[PDB]
Amino acid sequence: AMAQIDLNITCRFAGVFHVEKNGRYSISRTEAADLCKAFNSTLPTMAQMEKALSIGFETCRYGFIEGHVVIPRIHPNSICAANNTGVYILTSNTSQYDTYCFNASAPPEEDCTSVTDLPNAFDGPITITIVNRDGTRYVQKGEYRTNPEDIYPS
Repeated sequence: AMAQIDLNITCRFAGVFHVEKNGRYSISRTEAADLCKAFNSTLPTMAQMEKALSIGFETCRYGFIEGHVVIPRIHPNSICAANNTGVYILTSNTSQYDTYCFNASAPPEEDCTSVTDLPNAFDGPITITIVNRDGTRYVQKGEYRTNPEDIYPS
């Protein structure tokens, strides 16, 4: 396994945020749940994603929620789910995407407070870098993956 992981995280909108690993689609469904857990968060429900959308949350990236892979869209864009709007649900045959997460402690509105760590990561050997939208970035040593197939695929 690679000894470093980079995580780019968005601001939180009604608790919901987007996390992308390593600048490309690289998170499996099991990894997604674990990553959210390491942020003391959970995979958003569809209803939570609808609430975030209603206050301005959108991305141009597919990512896991509870039971689906989705992309939240407010403004139509020809290269983000083909000008569709809403919480767009994808069915394909591939496995890896980004993830969304929901934090119950976040405020109702948009919160761009710097995320300085993965508070619920555990001991391990990986240098994990968090990169916030404002460019503030932080490193820690640990692990968040609990599924050996995500770390050491057979």
